[PDB]
Amino acid sequence: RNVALITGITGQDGSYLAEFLLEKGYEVHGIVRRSSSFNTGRIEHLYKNPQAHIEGNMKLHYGDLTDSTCLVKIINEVKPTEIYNLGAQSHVKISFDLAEYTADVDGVGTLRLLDAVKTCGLINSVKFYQASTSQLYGKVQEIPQKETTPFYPRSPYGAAKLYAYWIVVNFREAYNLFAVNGILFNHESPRRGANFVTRKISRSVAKIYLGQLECFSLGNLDAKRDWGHAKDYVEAMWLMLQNDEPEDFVIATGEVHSVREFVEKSFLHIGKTIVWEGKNENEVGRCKETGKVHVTVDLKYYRPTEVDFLQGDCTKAKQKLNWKPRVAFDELVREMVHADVELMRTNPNA
Amino acid sequence: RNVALITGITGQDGSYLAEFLLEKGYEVHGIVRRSSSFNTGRIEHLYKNPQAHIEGNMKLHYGDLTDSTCLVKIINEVKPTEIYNLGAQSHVKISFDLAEYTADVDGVGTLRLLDAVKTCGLINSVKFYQASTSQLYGKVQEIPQKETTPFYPRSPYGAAKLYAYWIVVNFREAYNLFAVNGILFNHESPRRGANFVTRKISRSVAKIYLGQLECFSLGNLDAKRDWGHAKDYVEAMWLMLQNDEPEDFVIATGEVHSVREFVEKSFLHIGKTIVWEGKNENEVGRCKETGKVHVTVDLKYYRPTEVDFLQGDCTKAKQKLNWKPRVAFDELVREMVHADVELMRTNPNA
Amino acid sequence: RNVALITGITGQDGSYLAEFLLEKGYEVHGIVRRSSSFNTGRIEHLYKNGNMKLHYGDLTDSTCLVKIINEVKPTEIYNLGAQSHVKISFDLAEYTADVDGVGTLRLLDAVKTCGLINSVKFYQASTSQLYGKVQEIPQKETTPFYPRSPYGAAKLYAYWIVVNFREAYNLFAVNGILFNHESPRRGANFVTRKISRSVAKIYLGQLECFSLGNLDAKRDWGHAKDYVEAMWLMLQNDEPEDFVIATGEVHSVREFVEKSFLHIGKTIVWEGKNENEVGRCKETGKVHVTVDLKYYRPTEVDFLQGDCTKAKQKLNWKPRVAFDELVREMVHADVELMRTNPNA
Amino acid sequence: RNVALITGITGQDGSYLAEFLLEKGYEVHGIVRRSSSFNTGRIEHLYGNMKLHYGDLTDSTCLVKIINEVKPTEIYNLGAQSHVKISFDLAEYTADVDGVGTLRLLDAVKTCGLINSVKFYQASTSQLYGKVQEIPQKETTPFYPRSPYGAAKLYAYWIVVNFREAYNLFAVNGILFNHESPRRGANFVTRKISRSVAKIYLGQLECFSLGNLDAKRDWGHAKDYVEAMWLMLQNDEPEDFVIATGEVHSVREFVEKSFLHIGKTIVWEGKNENEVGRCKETGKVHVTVDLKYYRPTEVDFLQGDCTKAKQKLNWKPRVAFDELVREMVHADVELMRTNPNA
Ligand SMILES: NC(=O)c1ccc[n+]([C@@H]2O[C@H](COP(=O)([O-])OP(=O)(O)OC[C@H]3O[C@@H](n4cnc5c(N)ncnc54)[C@H](OP(=O)(O)O)[C@@H]3O)[C@@H](O)[C@H]2O)c1
Ligand SMILES: NC(=O)c1ccc[n+]([C@@H]2O[C@H](COP(=O)([O-])OP(=O)(O)OC[C@H]3O[C@@H](n4cnc5c(N)ncnc54)[C@H](OP(=O)(O)O)[C@@H]3O)[C@@H](O)[C@H]2O)c1
Ligand SMILES: NC(=O)c1ccc[n+]([C@@H]2O[C@H](COP(=O)([O-])OP(=O)(O)OC[C@H]3O[C@@H](n4cnc5c(N)ncnc54)[C@H](OP(=O)(O)O)[C@@H]3O)[C@@H](O)[C@H]2O)c1
Ligand SMILES: NC(=O)c1ccc[n+]([C@@H]2O[C@H](COP(=O)([O-])OP(=O)(O)OC[C@H]3O[C@@H](n4cnc5c(N)ncnc54)[C@H](OP(=O)(O)O)[C@@H]3O)[C@@H](O)[C@H]2O)c1
Ligand SMILES: Nc1nc2c(ncn2[C@@H]2O[C@H](COP(=O)(O)OP(=O)(O)O[C@H]3O[C@H](CO)[C@@H](O)[C@H](O)[C@@H]3O)[C@@H](O)[C@H]2O)c(=O)[nH]1
Ligand SMILES: Nc1nc2c(ncn2[C@@H]2O[C@H](COP(=O)(O)OP(=O)(O)O[C@H]3O[C@H](CO)[C@@H](O)[C@H](O)[C@@H]3O)[C@@H](O)[C@H]2O)c(=O)[nH]1
Ligand SMILES: Nc1nc2c(ncn2[C@@H]2O[C@H](COP(=O)(O)OP(=O)(O)O[C@H]3O[C@H](CO)[C@@H](O)[C@H](O)[C@@H]3O)[C@@H](O)[C@H]2O)c(=O)[nH]1
Ligand SMILES: Nc1nc2c(ncn2[C@@H]2O[C@H](COP(=O)(O)OP(=O)(O)O[C@H]3O[C@H](CO)[C@@H](O)[C@H](O)[C@@H]3O)[C@@H](O)[C@H]2O)c(=O)[nH]1
Repeated sequence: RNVALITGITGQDGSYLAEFLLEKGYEVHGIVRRSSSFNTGRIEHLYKNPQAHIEGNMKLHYGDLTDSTCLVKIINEVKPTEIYNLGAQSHVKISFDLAEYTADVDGVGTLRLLDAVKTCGLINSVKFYQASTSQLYGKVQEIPQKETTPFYPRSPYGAAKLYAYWIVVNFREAYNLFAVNGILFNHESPRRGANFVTRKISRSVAKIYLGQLECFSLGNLDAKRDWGHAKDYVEAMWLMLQNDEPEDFVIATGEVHSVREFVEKSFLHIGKTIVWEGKNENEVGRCKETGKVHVTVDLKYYRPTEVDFLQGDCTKAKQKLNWKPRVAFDELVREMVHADVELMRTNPNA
Repeated sequence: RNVALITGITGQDGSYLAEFLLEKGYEVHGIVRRSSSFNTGRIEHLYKNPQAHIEGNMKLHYGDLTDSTCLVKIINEVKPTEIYNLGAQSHVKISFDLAEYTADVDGVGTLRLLDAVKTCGLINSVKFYQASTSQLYGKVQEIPQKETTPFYPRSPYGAAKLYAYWIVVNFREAYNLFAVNGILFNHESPRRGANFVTRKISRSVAKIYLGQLECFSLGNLDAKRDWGHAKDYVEAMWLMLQNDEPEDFVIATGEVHSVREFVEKSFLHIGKTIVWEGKNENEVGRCKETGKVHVTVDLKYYRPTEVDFLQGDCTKAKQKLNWKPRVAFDELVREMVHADVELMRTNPNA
Repeated sequence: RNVALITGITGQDGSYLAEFLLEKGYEVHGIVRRSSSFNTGRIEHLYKNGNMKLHYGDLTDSTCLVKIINEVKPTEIYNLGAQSHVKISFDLAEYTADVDGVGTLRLLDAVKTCGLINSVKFYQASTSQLYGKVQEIPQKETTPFYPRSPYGAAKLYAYWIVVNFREAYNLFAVNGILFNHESPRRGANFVTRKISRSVAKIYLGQLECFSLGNLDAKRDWGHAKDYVEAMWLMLQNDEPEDFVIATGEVHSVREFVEKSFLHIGKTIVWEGKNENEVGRCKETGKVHVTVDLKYYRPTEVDFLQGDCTKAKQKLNWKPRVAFDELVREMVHADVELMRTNPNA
Repeated sequence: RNVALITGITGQDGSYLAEFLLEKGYEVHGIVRRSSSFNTGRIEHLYGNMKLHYGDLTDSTCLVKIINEVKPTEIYNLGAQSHVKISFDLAEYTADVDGVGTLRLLDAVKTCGLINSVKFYQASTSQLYGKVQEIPQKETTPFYPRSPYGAAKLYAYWIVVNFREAYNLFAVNGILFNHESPRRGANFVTRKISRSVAKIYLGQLECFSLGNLDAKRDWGHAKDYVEAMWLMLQNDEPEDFVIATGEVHSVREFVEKSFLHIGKTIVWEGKNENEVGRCKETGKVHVTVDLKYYRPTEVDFLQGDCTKAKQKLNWKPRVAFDELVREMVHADVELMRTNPNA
């Protein structure tokens, strides 16, 4: 009997994780927010009959990480063996203007879910996965970063996720809950939110190729990231819960690239060579072959306290879990641009 | 200077109101929830460039009715002349299992918005519209229901909206805020949420017509409602803020029909005549011409405390605003079925 | 098995209710807020040094309410906990909504979560503030509600969420629609205790003058010791019904001031009008009462007078203490207190 | 212009800080919770240049109204659910007040347009060291919290750092170690011991129960530590500092030294929850152990290194452990003899 409860099931990771666990024969339950319109686009294919919306081995429940009673009711009805806490306000720029909501969902909501496990009498039966993050390293104190690199958060998102990391450790130590922190670095896919930098670039490049757009604006072009594929990373979350002891792990590729490089490589897939001119907020990217400007900079996309550089060392996970990433940067860029060209050609309003 | 701020801009009513105010020359601002997917499908045609998603006279801001600082920041930046508080968890059945979240958004959230107006120094310069509701009458104490009919709520949604009604009256009386309660009766459209009874029926009948669904289940077939068209009702909201004095008004058709009638008329639009057999949870609806059962009853769609009957008396609004409804019940049903058949032919999952 | 859980046990009513249920042999549990100082002065005398147990909690913390209810398994719950001051509710509107409105829902949801919906009896502390603007005099159960403060609006939410749990789930839950009740343990910020304490300081030479707000407001004032018995009676009833509890007599604040001063040998004579009105002692010539606009409310509740016929008929309840006797008892107690400790 | 706003003015530290600032000629404003009873006992003697305002660290509108009306030059955020044992049963409330409440106050400063004119003090804590990663602990020792209180205070520490770095707010974390006084809350171990010992001396009590006798702490005096808070805001640059005595003693030693001041020598017998403390001179048992006073995850050992504060602020403690014990026992004897129910 394998019964999983996923908070954040409608998100990028929750959609891939649901597919992965269904293939292994799990009964999969998800918590979905009430919405005035459709919000299940990433998972609508996982109904027994998607046309008629008839559920099979995936069951959805209305709820929210800010409603204490709804979490107790769902956990008591489902009695899960595994809980994956993926639900969050996950956008770092948005966290600067929505700091209080971000604290309530990403920080206090982690405690609410842990308290619901305890209220339901499941502290000694459930295994709990927390969605921790390389944003905890912020202004990095070591390069590369690994499990024993000290934390230095740099946004209201990072501060909220730091609370969540430590409240999970305290339940593990105080009550012997099997609970783990996955310290995941950036991971993307064709299902990535449109407001994250990689998907923003692939969508915009697609629209330019098709004549639906002339130019778009970015923020800090010199930021450097470790980018993997979400489909690979959800496997690591499951492996952490199969481990004999509840241990925390970094999950990453170890390879670093700039935003500028993501832009350059994306445009090469549509036959265009970007050459940069200007400085600071006045920098632009121009196509060599046509002379047209396609990329500009706008300070509205900068963050007040930036995270300049991330590079993860996942040696501990490779040794203990036998996890390895499959998709590297060049393949990720290609896949994202190709998927967005097909999407935008089929539907220009997408 | 005509500058509107709409909470709940992504919802049914917010989408039609945004269009109406833009046609009258307003600068229109909306508060939008952060979502992991797009949630702006009802208003994406109101960008200056819809393929490129570039804003014109409509401007969107991230926020939530539970985040105090965001509301003050938006109101202080925008300095609106009119505020329409349409944001809510609006589903009555869902409110029984999300009672606490519904109280915080629909009840306390109204107070947060009023307090933001006061904090920003705008108590003498803004006009405020509250989205009140015929659910306040609940177990109806008069037939028909008018502004002076006593309230008798019958759900956590109704109780939260009752708090909101009275906190608005108290700001009007204490501080001379121009604030009004629109006591609107049920209003529908092709943009109505899928989980409301009218849109559930029109979508299900469309799928049956396309041979993609055999049967669907409803709850209480004998519930009676006053149903109008959302496009007509957003005009009344605007008229209530054009009034010289702040007054509360009932907005309704005055005509009553059952859920069962909505079902029968919907099926006639696809060439089928429904004849009913049996009682209570064992009642079924069978097509006379083919012999096939297309409608069953499931107790899971019933509410613990039902609102059996609503019929609005809009005499005061006809006399003081010169408002009248344009769309009647028969036309509403025809429009919703025709729209959903056309939609279902392109996408069987709608 | 008689096991009561009282939210608001440290307050005026909770202290008298605790005594009442203890005298009848109940096991009494209370929810107490964490404080940086001592906050249990009204109930310290009820320790074994026994049958009263205290638990740390808050009406805004969901998990604590479930933990307490699951451990205690009460047969009766009295939700007396609240930010209960009407003037303060205008400056603390959001906190007042969260505690007095949503907190009632949290407690009802805790009962449901703990599986006690069919076993517990639930008393809600409802209020005559729900009759904020009135055309019917006296007011009874069928008089319409019209709140006039953020306190009143929060209490109206609480009244109706209680009704919805009764109707939806067949919970035995009742609204006590209680009119003003006072005592020597009444909070000092309420008008009656403000007057008695100030009159007593003036008597002992500790104070010369004090200021009030609206002198012409009219109220139905009873004694808290009488009203807590009515709460228990409502839970012993065969069916869950809502009741008005009141004296039926109405007096002004001006009247309360005049009578209080008569108990210290002084005859109050008023001069001027509105915010510049003062009360002077006739036999000495000294000004002892002024008016300050800062003590007015933006939206006043002008007049309250309750008809408790339903309660007299179904519960056999009647009030024992009247306005004149209450004034005498409060002024007498504060005179003792200020003589025995001028810092009390 | 010198105008202070103190959250937590009714608590131990707020009462000493109010006195200190008033003696320097500050206008002092405080935020007080509505209570059904009197809650201003520590500051009632200061009734002028002190003004009190009703509020709560969970009510956003009240914080903006107060900050906009007062326009303080200095804010001290001392308000908190501050009891570590209670935090295990009130984890959600503790997060909302101690964690989120710090963000609400910072956001109010920003909303009111005061980022460049206010200096902000945050009440951080040696509980951040939890399971100590070094001995003694200094500003660079890694944090490892061990309760819902400690986790909430960790969020508060880092949201303060983020406002400093993002917006150039003059904001600082005082990383203060345990500090006590005759006004210390009765539920903390030092005041529990001094009150119980005073009652035993006067024949008003026979015996009391404690939890973990072998926990070790660095204990100073609150009057000295509020001075350090003010010095951190007079500094030219906004820096974080450890404030401590550098001396460590056990709960067991606090018990023994307290009883010596009333003429009794405690000798211990038995083990774990069956351990008792007996007076050698009389043979009478006065101390027992009850597991109900233990914490699920204990903080075993705290000892602070305040070299940075000595070098940059010229701060030093005036009172050490032995004088603190003497002062607390003598004050509680005088209190209990003057009023048996105090
Ligand atoms: N590179 C990465 O992607 C990365 C790396 C490390 C950690 N993380 C963290 O890993 C998790 C999954 O990332 P993702 O990319 O899949 O994020 P995502 O696409 O933004 O998905 C977030 C999910 O959380 C849900 N959610 C938001 N607020 C909620 C609330 N109040 N109550 C309940 N559910 C709520 C969202 O629902 P709606 O669809 O209704 O908005 C959505 O299902 C997040 O916690 C994220 O912070 C991500
Ligand atoms: N018959 C009727 O339609 C009727 C009659 C009387 C009164 N009402 C009331 O009138 C209003 C409009 O009705 P409708 O049919 O347009 O409702 P709807 O389609 O359900 O729209 C609700 C809107 O509120 C937003 N919202 C929900 N929770 C929010 C939060 N926490 N913060 C900010 N925004 C939030 C939703 O955003 P998402 O898109 O992100 O979910 C959406 O924009 C509602 O208040 C409803 O209760 C409706
Ligand atoms: N005339 C009347 O007295 C009258 C008439 C009708 C209705 N009522 C209502 O009846 C009830 C009792 O009145 P009263 O005069 O006894 O009021 P009170 O003296 O002001 O007592 C209020 C009680 O509620 C507690 N409380 C406040 N906030 C709380 C929170 N967030 N969580 C948990 N407990 C909290 C208080 O604790 P602290 O001691 O820590 O502050 C205190 O125990 C109240 O609900 C009041 O609104 C009173
Ligand atoms: N050894 C130490 O003493 C030490 C060491 C490091 C850090 N700290 C921290 O330093 C600060 C002061 O310590 P202390 O010993 O003076 O604490 P305390 O005696 O417990 O005082 C706490 C203060 O905060 C107030 N408060 C509690 N909840 C509140 C809320 N929701 N809204 C507004 N105010 C609220 C309390 O009011 P009431 O009086 O109404 O309860 C009281 O005034 C605290 O933040 C504490 O955690 C203490
Ligand atoms: N979104 C965005 N980022 C931009 C832009 N221009 C430059 N950037 C820079 O590109 C980098 C990546 O930004 P995001 O794609 O938004 O991701 P993130 O901030 O690293 O956060 C993501 O990864 C975290 C793990 O490190 C996750 O915790 C988080 O939830 C999120 O998925 C940042 O340094 C950002 O400033 C732009 O127009 N948009
Ligand atoms: N949703 C739904 N309702 C059903 C079903 N079967 C029967 N009904 C009945 O159909 C009636 C209408 O339900 P809804 O369409 O969900 O609307 P509502 O509960 O009346 O609430 C709507 O109108 C209110 C004004 O009266 C609004 O306040 C509210 O937000 C919402 O828009 C109710 O009596 C309901 O029990 C079913 O399967 N689904
Ligand atoms: N407190 C106060 N009230 C004053 C003053 N001067 C005049 N009043 C007037 O005296 C009347 C009584 O005020 P309170 O004693 O504060 O009581 P209340 O507002 O009637 O509220 C109490 O009774 C309600 C039931 O009617 C309760 O619901 C509520 O919790 C509270 O106990 C009000 O009309 C108030 O304006 C003054 O200086 N202080
Ligand atoms: N309170 C208490 N503590 C006891 C008892 N018996 C033993 N102790 C032990 O005595 C030690 C001190 O406990 P407290 O006096 O409660 O203080 P604290 O947990 O160290 O917390 C105080 O200091 C922190 C700084 O380190 C502050 O952050 C916190 O707010 C509080 O003031 C702890 O190890 C505790 O387990 C008892 O009966 N009561």
